[PDB]
Amino acid sequence: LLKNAVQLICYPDRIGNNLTDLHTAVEKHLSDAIGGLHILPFFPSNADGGFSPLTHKEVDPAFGTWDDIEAFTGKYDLCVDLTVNHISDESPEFRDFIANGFDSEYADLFVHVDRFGDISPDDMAKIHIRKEKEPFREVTLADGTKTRVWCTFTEQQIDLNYDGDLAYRLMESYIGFLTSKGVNLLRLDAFGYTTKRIGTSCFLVEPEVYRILDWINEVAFKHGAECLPEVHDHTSYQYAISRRNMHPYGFALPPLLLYSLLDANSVYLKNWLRMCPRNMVTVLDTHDGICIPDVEGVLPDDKIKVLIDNIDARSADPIMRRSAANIHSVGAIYQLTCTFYDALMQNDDAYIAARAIQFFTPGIPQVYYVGLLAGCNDQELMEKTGELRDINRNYYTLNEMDEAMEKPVVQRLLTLMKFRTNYPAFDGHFELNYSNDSSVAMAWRHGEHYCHLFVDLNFNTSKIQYVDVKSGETRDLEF
Amino acid sequence: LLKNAVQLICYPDRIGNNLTDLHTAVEKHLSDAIGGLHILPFFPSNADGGFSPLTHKEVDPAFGTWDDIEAFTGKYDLCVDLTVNHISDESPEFRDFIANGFDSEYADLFVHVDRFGDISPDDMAKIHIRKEKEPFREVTLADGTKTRVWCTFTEQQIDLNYDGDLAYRLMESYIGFLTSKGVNLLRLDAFGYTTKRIGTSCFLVEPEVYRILDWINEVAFKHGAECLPEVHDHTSYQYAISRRNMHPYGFALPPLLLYSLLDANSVYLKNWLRMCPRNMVTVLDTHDGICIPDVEGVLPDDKIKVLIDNIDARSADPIMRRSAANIHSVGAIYQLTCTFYDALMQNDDAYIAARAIQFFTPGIPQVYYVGLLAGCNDQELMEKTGELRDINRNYYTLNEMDEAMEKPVVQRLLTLMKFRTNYPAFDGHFELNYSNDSSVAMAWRHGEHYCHLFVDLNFNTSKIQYVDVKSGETRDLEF
Amino acid sequence: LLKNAVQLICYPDRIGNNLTDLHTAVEKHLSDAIGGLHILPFFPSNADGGFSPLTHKEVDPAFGTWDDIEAFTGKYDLCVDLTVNHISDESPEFRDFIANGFDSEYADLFVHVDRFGDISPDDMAKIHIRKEKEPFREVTLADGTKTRVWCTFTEQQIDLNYDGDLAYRLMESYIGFLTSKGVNLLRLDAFGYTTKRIGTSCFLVEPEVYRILDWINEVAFKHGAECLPEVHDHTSYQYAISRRNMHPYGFALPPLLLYSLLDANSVYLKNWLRMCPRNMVTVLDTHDGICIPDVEGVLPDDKIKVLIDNIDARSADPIMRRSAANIHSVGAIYQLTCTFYDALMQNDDAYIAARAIQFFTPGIPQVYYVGLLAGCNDQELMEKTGELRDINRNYYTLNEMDEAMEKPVVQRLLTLMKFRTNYPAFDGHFELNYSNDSSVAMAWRHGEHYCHLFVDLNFNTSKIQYVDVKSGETRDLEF
Ligand SMILES: OC[C@H]1O[C@H](O)[C@H](O)[C@@H](O)[C@@H]1O
Ligand SMILES: OC[C@H]1O[C@H](O)[C@H](O)[C@@H](O)[C@@H]1O
Ligand SMILES: OC[C@H]1O[C@H](O)[C@H](O)[C@@H](O)[C@@H]1O
Repeated sequence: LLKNAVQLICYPDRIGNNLTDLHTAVEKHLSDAIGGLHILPFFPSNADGGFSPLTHKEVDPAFGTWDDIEAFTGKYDLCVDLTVNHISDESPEFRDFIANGFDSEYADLFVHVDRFGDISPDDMAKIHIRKEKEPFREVTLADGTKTRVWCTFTEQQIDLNYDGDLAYRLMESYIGFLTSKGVNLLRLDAFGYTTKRIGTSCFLVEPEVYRILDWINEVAFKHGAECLPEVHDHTSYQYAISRRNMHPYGFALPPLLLYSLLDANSVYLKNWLRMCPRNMVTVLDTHDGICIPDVEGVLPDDKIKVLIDNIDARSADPIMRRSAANIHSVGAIYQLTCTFYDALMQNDDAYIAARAIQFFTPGIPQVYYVGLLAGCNDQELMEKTGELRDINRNYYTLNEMDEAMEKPVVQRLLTLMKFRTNYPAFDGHFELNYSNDSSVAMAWRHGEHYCHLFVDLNFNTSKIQYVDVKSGETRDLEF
Repeated sequence: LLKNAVQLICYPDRIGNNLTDLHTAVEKHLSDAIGGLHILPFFPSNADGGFSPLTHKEVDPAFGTWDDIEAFTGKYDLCVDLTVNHISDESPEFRDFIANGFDSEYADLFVHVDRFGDISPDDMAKIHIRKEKEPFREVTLADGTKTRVWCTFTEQQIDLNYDGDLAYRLMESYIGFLTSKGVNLLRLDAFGYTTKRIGTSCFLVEPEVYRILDWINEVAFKHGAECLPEVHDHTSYQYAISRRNMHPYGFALPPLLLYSLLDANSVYLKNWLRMCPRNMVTVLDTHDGICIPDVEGVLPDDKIKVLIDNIDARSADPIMRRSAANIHSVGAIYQLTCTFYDALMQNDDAYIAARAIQFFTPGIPQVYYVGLLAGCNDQELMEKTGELRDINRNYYTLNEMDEAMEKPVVQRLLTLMKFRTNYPAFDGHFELNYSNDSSVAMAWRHGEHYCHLFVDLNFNTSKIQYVDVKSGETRDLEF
Repeated sequence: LLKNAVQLICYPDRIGNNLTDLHTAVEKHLSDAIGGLHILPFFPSNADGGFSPLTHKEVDPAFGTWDDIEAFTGKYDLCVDLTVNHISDESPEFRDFIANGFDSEYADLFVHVDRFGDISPDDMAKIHIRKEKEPFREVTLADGTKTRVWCTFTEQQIDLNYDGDLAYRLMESYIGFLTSKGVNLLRLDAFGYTTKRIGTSCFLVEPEVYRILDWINEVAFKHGAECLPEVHDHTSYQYAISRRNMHPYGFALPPLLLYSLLDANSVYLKNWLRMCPRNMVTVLDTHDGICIPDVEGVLPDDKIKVLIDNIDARSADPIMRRSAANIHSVGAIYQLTCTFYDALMQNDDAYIAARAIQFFTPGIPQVYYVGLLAGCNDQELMEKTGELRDINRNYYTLNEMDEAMEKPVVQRLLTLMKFRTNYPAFDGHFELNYSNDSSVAMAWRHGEHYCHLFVDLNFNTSKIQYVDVKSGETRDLEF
């Protein structure tokens, strides 16, 4: 069972140089403000910012050791990535397949493209892939033979075969290892791609996807962990996840709030809050950029268009959906690339009000480390590395974090975070209040404990009242 | 706990002449096809087709007696209306208020408009009322005094005061009486208007509305009934109801299905099924006509406009929202007035596929008696009475129902109903299957029982495969 | 080679009672105004107004004999339908299949659906058929066996198998017989359906459709006939036909002209005229109603919507494309149902200007008999028969035709027809003239012969000047 407290999303090495510096900054600044951490992939990896792991059972020496990861458990919940879709081509299992071909004992762990026969143009066209190449990578075996394996992402990421047994055995092995290190929340990355079936989109193929998901959830349960399955697609999948006793993502909230604040409109936000899925992990910013498919239906299309044009006229290029020529179309944008503080135009009041609304939304709130420090678009890093998403992946030295922690806007955010992590009304029931169409009123009640948020979207004001239980007096949070 | 079986929606006197003839038709035709019945208001009433009851403790003698109603219980579940918002001005309670004024012991039962003081123009414009008159009725007391009471609907309907204690006692008295006659599901009419507060819309004012609803729900539970609170507004209210251990309505489905079949599009339909409110009572047609606010957000606005223009170009006038000049707007239409069979253009395959999708949707399916008999738009009835909704409130003699029962499409619908009412797979868990964007695939599993629906929206084909328990083998259902 | 003169489109029995009365009216009124005739199907038929022929080798006695048909040849070109897609289920060939099953010597003549195996939902959905049923009919053999044959249209129309040899042998027999009765122009009905291949749309499947089409063209030529292949789809198919020495239809013209006259716009008309296909047969009205797919690209979508809404707002219901819910969409309308005189609002000047533009368009112009007589929408017939297309299939007695011929608008149309049929400039080359955006100027030159049409679309004026070569002087045509 997880703590109902704010979580930090952070890299192993973007705050100081490593996991030790990370722990130093966390105890120095956040020890009363968070109850958990999502540490992004810290295993050996050769692509995609950690998500091409050679194994889930080892720490990259550049980051530290397993003792450095266990330095967090015992005081904080620990959320760690489980890359269910693929592993690195430098993993022992895949190098063995390169070395021994189909005589390898790990041969059935990978998807062999030629075992599907001819795939028709129609069936190629259905496949849900955001890259403009076929998801097939041709490799050279040790004996000079060439064979093709399924490859959704970059070529160093070779997809796992959930028609075989080896994939499930591999994942069960990772989970047992991760939970024995104190991981109690498993983020299931890109789970929607685990179902390959020609004739389908090969993405979230149901009911097959929920059987994979129930199996992982059951394995996690017997090992003391819960699951955070990650999908960027229609909101409905978030309810499917929730209804199967797993934690979905509140991916709808960031673009919904951005629109709500920017246009002084509370209509869609309140409708979403009244129906939002149970047991969410909520985010405003992530390590990825603001995802558009997650808010379809939650926000009318014309209002998503407003948000898209508003952001893209002011920040870096979005990430496009595949073969989508219409840059003003909802259906064409996958993610806007913009820090959340810059999406709100560095407006301190708007940003704190966004965080308050996040924190009064049902579910466990995650704060991304860049948003924690009110970071701006990192143009210089993006130009240094060539990775668009680095515009939202700032590095900070420990001194730079000390300095950022002194900003008025960050001190207001710390006060909120402490309140959300500690005040007991959040452990009770959510109760939305009536407001006009340009403001939001949100409350939590648990016995005598009670707190109330009012946000005016016109003027970006945030007011929290709460009951100090020893007396009956209502107090103001001062944030 | 209700039977997980098909229910019939019917008037007390539109199948034959009374409740005795209703029971005759039900035992002759439907005793293997339904497990429950929603008999529309049959009390003494002076407005709006039963929904202005003088009391809930009497049967209008024109319909029969309480024994005619208890003849249905014991074999059938019984869903009955509770008009929580208002009672008749000819009720014993309101006639005492006319006779004795504010010395009446029932003074707190009604809302006294002048006790609000002056209502600003702004605050009048907020009020959620679909009629273009102020919701205030001036009545003359016996002593010649004039005083005004709140009046949402027709003038013979006087709203109840949930700021007083009398309103809760009145409802609790009705519930006790209704449950002692075998009512085990209470449809809570127009409950959203029970919260009056100036400065608000006076409709679904939260959290007050859910306190009213939790209270009635508990009274019903300890008297052996569950609740079906009815709201025609945004889908989110259906989920709010659902998480409070009450049955919401599937009002989203009818216009969603109509669009899905007419435009051969399953995208929005499948997204809705994946996220559906829990424990809902599903409908296609009702006694009121296809309501549009209920599918907002569920379907994009341009597709709702498509549905609106398609039906309005060939059917009777819609019911508008209050001061809405744009007849081509979602925001301007309240209900389409059209029988469901005419909405699907009297296409037997399409109508049967729609019913099959309804029956495989999670929740209790209700079949409206006009839709049961595949009835068409009743132009003559609407012309005789002047009531638009009578275009969907056909009368049948007992002879005419016998005749309609023999239609091939009605016999096909009977087979569906028998299957949905009896086959045990629906008592297990729902399982959506992958399909393309012009067809739907839906399944139910409960142990060894299993049934699978495939509907192709292009050609309106319906196919159900299921496991024959007697043999074990998979069979095709002949409907 | 055909005469470059006006042709009449007519039924066998809609002018008087039969083919004898047809010849009477033609020799009485039209002997200097037309040089050819398209007589719509006059064979034994049991569906679709003649288009389900039991055989092409005999005349239905209700219409007359072959001598009544040969009474027209020798003075007029003779255009007759060849229903290449299907023959009647009461044909000797299909009745032999019912009696003898797959032992029938004609078994290979029809398409047997079960020889395709399972057809996926995707491959069913690709199929181009304008009806909301699967195009499969289950028939009972004489021995009680049930088997299914392909069926695009009504069930009495059984499609022919162009994967077999019998279909070509049958068609070659039909062409040989028709040409021996004097048919020198063969209308090839619905040829686009002759290619059935699962995985494709089963409509205009290239390159095979042109191979079927080259073959018919070659058989027709060696029997003394040319071909008029009939397809309603994108105009590009009209050019594909034209490049294969066949006559395409000018289906683009009717909706293009209507828009041009109704909105006083010549832009799209002139662009089409400058690039229009080469050997076409031009029409304004046909026996079917104004077909929309033929004008896509030729007219912008927004201007097609204008035409659709303008006509549908004041005449009978359109014929829809399959499962198309948006009644204001181009993609949803197949044909408007309105006589061409009513589509122009019975405006005599506008109508005569339309015919002059038709006649000055390159190609052989056909005049439909209802348009000949300036006929209005025949609602009484449509209500009597229940067929929508009958609003455009008026019956006239010989006397009613005598009266219609005396109407001033028809007398002007006669002068045009005589002029277009006889003046030699039409045997030369077309030359478009510069005009503003609300008028059209068209000329024909052949040596010393020259004629020029000016139409003002604002005021519906039409002027023709022509050279009397015997005298040299320019004269005005008084029509
Ligand atoms: O390749 C896997 C992808 O999905 C993961 O869940 C991460 O969120 C993303 O950063 C990564 O690119
Ligand atoms: O006036 C009350 C209204 O709400 C009721 O619940 C019924 O659905 C409707 O027929 C009635 O008119
Ligand atoms: O079924 C054949 C169809 O195409 C034919 O060519 C005719 O033009 C049309 O009237 C008929 O309905």
